[PDB]
Amino acid sequence: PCEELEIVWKNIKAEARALADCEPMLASFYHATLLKHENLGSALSYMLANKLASPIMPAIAIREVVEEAYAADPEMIASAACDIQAVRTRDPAVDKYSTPLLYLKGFHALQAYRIGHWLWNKGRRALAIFLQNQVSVSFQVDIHPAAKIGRGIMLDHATGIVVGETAVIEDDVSILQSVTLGGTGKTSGDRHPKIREGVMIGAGAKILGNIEVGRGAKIGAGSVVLQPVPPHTTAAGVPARIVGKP
Amino acid sequence: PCEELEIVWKNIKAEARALADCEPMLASFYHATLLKHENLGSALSYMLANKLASPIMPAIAIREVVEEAYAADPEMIASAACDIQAVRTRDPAVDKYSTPLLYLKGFHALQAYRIGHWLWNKGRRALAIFLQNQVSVSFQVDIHPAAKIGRGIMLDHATGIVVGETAVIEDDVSILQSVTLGGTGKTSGDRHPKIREGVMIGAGAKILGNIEVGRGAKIGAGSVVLQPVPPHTTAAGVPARIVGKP
Amino acid sequence: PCEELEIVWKNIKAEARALADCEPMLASFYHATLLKHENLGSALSYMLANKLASPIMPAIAIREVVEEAYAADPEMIASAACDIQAVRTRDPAVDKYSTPLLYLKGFHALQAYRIGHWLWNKGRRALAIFLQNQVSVSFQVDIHPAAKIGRGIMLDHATGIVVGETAVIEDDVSILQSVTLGGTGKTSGDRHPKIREGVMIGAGAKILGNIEVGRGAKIGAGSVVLQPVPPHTTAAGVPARIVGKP
Amino acid sequence: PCEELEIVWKNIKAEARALADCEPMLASFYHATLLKHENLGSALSYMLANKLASPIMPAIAIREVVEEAYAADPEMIASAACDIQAVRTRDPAVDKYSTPLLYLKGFHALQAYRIGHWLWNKGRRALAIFLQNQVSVSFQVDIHPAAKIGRGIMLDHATGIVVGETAVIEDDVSILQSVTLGGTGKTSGDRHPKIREGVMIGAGAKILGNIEVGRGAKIGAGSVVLQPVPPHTTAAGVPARIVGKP
Amino acid sequence: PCEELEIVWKNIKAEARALADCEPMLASFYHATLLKHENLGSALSYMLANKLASPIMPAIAIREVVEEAYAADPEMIASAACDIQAVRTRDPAVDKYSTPLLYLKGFHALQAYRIGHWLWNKGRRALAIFLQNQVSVSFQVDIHPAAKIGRGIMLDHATGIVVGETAVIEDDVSILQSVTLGGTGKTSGDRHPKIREGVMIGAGAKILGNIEVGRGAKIGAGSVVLQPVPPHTTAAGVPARIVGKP
Amino acid sequence: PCEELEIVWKNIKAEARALADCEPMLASFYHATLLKHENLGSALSYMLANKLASPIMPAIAIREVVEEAYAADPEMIASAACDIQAVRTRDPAVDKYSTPLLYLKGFHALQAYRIGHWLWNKGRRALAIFLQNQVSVSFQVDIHPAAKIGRGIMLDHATGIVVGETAVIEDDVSILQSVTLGGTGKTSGDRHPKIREGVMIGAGAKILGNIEVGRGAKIGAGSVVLQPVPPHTTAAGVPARIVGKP
Ligand SMILES: CCCCOC(=O)c1cc(O)c(O)c(O)c1
Ligand SMILES: CCCCOC(=O)c1cc(O)c(O)c(O)c1
Ligand SMILES: CCCCOC(=O)c1cc(O)c(O)c(O)c1
Ligand SMILES: CCCCOC(=O)c1cc(O)c(O)c(O)c1
Ligand SMILES: CCCCOC(=O)c1cc(O)c(O)c(O)c1
Ligand SMILES: CCCCOC(=O)c1cc(O)c(O)c(O)c1
Repeated sequence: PCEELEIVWKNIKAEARALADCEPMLASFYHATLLKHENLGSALSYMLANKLASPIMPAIAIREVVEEAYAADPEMIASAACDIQAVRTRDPAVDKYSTPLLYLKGFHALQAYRIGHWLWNKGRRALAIFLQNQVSVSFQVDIHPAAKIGRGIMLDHATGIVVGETAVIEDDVSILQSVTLGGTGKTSGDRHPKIREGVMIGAGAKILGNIEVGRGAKIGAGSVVLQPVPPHTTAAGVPARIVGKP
Repeated sequence: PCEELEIVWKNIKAEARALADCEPMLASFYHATLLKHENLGSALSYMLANKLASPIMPAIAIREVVEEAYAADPEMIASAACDIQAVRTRDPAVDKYSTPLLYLKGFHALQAYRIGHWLWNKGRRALAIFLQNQVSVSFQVDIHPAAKIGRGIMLDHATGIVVGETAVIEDDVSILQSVTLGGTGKTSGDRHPKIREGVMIGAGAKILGNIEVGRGAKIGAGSVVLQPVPPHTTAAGVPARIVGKP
Repeated sequence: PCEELEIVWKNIKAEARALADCEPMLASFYHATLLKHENLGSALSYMLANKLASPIMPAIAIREVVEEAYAADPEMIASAACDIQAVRTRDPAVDKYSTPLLYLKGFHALQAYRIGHWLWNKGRRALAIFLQNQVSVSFQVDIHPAAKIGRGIMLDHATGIVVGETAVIEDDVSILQSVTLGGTGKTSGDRHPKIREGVMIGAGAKILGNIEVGRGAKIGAGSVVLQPVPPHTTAAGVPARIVGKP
Repeated sequence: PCEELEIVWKNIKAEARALADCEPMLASFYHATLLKHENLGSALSYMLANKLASPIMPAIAIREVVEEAYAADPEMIASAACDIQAVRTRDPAVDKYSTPLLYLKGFHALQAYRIGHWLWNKGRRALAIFLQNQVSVSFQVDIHPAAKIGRGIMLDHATGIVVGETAVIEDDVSILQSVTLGGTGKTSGDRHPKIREGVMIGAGAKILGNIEVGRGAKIGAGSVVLQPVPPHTTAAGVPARIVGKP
Repeated sequence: PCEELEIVWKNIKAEARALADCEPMLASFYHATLLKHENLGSALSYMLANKLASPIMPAIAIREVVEEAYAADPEMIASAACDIQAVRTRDPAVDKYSTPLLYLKGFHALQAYRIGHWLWNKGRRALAIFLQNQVSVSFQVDIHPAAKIGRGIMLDHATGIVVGETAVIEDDVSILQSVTLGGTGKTSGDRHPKIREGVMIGAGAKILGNIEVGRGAKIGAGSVVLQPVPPHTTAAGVPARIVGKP
Repeated sequence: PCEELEIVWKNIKAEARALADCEPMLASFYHATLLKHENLGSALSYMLANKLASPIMPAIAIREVVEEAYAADPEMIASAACDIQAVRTRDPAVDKYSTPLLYLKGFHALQAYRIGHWLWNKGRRALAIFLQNQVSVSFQVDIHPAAKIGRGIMLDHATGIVVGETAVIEDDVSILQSVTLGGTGKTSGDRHPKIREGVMIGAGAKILGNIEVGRGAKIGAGSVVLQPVPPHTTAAGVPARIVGKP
């Protein structure tokens, strides 16, 4: 259910032009990050390259990797725009389209994941794994690039999120800080959770194993979910049990 | 119960001079970070600017902003001094006044919050939100700048701390790593906790909603607090219940 | 049960030469990080120096400190090699010896701890504490340098790990994201856990106090362990109780 | 008399692959500068961006500008290849096609001039003048972007070269360190020299005013040329007079 | 004959605002370098700090020093404004007040000299000599900070300019690239030239010893001046002799 | 005739300890550049690595190259100390042993040349040529690494110095800014000057061809020397003729 990419971009530029006027200390930042770019794809590649840069691998090098991915699969940029909207609609602290793009590390991590996922599915595993782990240090989100994640995702606050190799996260999911989608121990093969559409996961929840969390479900903060959660229910506790409906 | 600013500074400088002599590898660091500065405010702005610097906004620009805030509200520097003492008095590993200022990302994150809170209350929201989110990536602490936080606060270890827009933290509070002061929903308006004076919050505790944690209470590690906690009580478990007295 | 250092290194170079051919965008990274170095110690000091570098302390300065430590206690490099193997044998996502060394922040943090532990035991506490806290910001692991940690350790994902001053972690232990090995409150002296050989600690587990976790035990994700756990037992829940055996 | 671009590039990659094997310390440099790039244009934009980067304008931003220029006028890349050959054929110290491209600041400055000249002729004077003056600090060559400069040029050693706004330098010219192509004083309009094809200019020669230096002439080191020099003549002295023929 | 500081600044800001609109690629640069600053002094300190920054001493540290000098002697900022006008009025390529301030290393070197001269006259010689020599590597101009230099000075192109300890340069002087105001020996005491008001010095001129160059004189490019030059005379050649009148 | 290396080092450290006390703004710089190092070799490698660092090749990488050269030929460090003394004795503006080491780009260029010369004579031509050209951009001195240069050399001011492949510079030579020791045109084989012991070369002199400048001779500023200069004479003019004795 996402608004048009080109429409979110225009909104973003309009907000930024206006914001640059009312805060002179950030005008340079708004121009470099948003206003000089012709499209959302180019602003995204610039941002990720600058934020992921290190002595190990410079921004100029990261950018050409991201630009190649976006040139080959421009739907990733459309997913970014859907992710921007997800935050704006769901987070009461965020009114502007430009806010997630500019500032939120969960959003940034989610878009870096898309690049890593594109690389991994092309067999460019080394580069995907390089990026995954540079994202873990820079944005404190560790998503394996083989995980299958949809669009309209919000990674709220985001610090300490861990998502495993064989996880699936469907559209419109909201995930808070310190959520693990992980295994049951020294396990192998299909071993990580399947999070269905519209699920919200509270802070510090651990969802472990190849188990379903059904569509529209709510996972309580600090839960340890070891069995499947039916659609449209609230699961909570250690271990998690059904405590209501959302 | 907080001693004078000029006095902690003199102590800090005394410690640094002596430390520079016994560790030649750190002498340059002690001089740049502390000894060439004429006051704590100057040392704080330098440190925050250096640690928050990135490709997207340099140390030289961040320092200007911090210096402006400290010039307009120098009580923020007095709060920093109380925060240094808090760590020295409560953390048994730390015995020197210079230690929180030099090394501890919780202390730095708390002082960065103060600048953001000053900016936010001046209507300079873009800059406060920029700082909040750079603090999140740099020190792994995500405090909304509209949160109202007192002095004599310890953020022990600090990684993964998240504090919401409408939270309150009174004086002399101690918070550990991975503590969330968050919402219950999908919530709007006044929706985050009220942590009263002298409260201690254990590692990984989630305190959710507009609920009081009474003064002198102890929140257990890994707790999920969903109802108010009376003063001078120990609350623990998922969900939290009264388990005793400090 | 460790493969010899020199064999690990030879395999590392073999993998990297082959990987550099199949991914041109990372060839420079592989040559700088691995292929130009004559031994594992050289590569580790270069990597740690580059990854911990900041405005307050440059790579060139950090490298000198790490090289000194490795010259005085070369067994730290053998511990690194055991740690590489640990990840390779236990993590189904990792097949190559080069992977932990190149990418995993848990591995990097563990090797940085070794340098800090060496400095701390030489009485060079300032420098040990500088490194501890730079590792906290860069890799999001906070290990006090006085903690005693063996070899064959895996810090899986690693973000939010906190280990206290008087903790002990024996050989072949596996620790996940957001694990605290901490105290029970306003405590002093021997106050942190003793983790025995082959223990596995799930995501977000808090182990509090000077309590033992016995040989080969398994701590559940999200547990709050307040009493000792007997060997070869699975403990879980808030608070943790015995739920089975691995 | 220029070898084709694609043949130059193929030779460049061949040399670099071989050189990377025989010097491990530079393998990373060769892969980043040359071997990861699909064509000479890509390598030139990367090199210019990295070498001109500063706090005021990063590599990532400079690269976009250079890539745009090269996309709109790919003949600039063919001029670069002619310039590489010029140095290789004329400089007895240089045997490899890769050498000018990798190391020589005169070559780099010449290619930066081309980008500036392209911007200047598009009316993008601010950006042309930014580049001119960044080239002056980085490579110590100050060429006004309105100067008209051909191909097969060698700027040997290059430091202190100054070329004025209305200068012309035809094909196959060789210029040494500290050469000024300048005016006669407080002047205006067409006021700088016209250097014709195959001219050789010695170290420290000043050529002043809108005067011609004819085809195949030789200007002596330390000369002050104030009148025109006929073709195929050697001019030298202060002021310069005819002393022979090359 | 030098117009007001507040007026040149207002012009500079007017130019920058307009220029930012017609070149989106430089808008960030215009905002960081000029538009976010409240006065010329602030813009100058920022620029000098950014351009002189290096591994050995960061922008944030250099800015403090420059700000202290400008606070103690704000006439240095008025001299900068006269120097901007000098270039605008004398260099036919330059028509905007913002151009010398933004781009011209001769202008920057001259303003860095003023800070060094202030430091030197305060007995802070180490810092003046540090700055002199960082200016030499960054802007390729080497002025001893004890040299006495007036205002309305143009250092045109500027590369390789060298001015000695006991030199004097009065108001309204124009100096080109590779000009040396040096000694004759193996000399001691008062040993460098006295350049009087309105003198013009051509490219590569060497003026050696404690000799006068009289007011309004013109020194020819490539000259070696060893005896005094009377006012309003043109001196040229090796060695220099009187050749006419301006 | 050089003082002992170990004696100059002690002097250097004594000066620096004292200077760090009287200038707090530079204490960090004195500690990082001099006071933390155990010997002159280690301070030199640190300095050259920091000053030559770029996006292209980091300080950490440059340092290991310089350390290897110094470990294999420690006489290079003794030549450095002789060079420090040369400046102190010959330059009236320099009293302290620490001054050349800290600040003078000519001294730095001379020591980088020694590293390049060591590499070139080991057949490591690529790395020697990398360094030569990084020195040309950073210190504005371009010395071919095959040139044979003695000790007790002063490169005064140094900007624009160019020395060719087959040049020789004997002990105790003084060379000023913009001196070229170059060829006669498109020449080959032994083609650059032979500068004998104790020669001083004035600013902007061009000495061209395989010609001798005899011991103790003085070359005038701005001369063009095309024929041999007998020992103990002063040569000057364009072209140079014998004008006296020193
Ligand atoms: C024991 C019940 C714990 C309940 O946790 C939540 O209801 C909860 C709170 C939130 O802020 C969420 O975002 C969430 O998904 C669940
Ligand atoms: C299940 C009983 C709760 C256990 O957690 C604590 O007692 C606790 C609380 C705190 O605020 C701490 O700082 C702590 O170290 C332990
Ligand atoms: C019984 C409630 C939670 C149990 O959690 C686990 O079984 C667990 C423990 C571990 O050490 C793991 O690595 C894991 O993935 C799950
Ligand atoms: C007759 C006085 C100086 C002559 O200088 C040269 O012959 C000269 C000219 C050039 O173009 C060169 O490249 C050179 O090396 C010498
Ligand atoms: C040999 C006659 C001297 C030639 O040099 C100049 O006339 C000259 C002097 C200057 O001060 C200039 O700025 C210039 O462009 C030419
Ligand atoms: C025409 C005579 C020119 C004389 O140039 C010099 O005497 C001279 C001056 C200096 O400062 C030097 O260092 C030098 O070697 C020569």
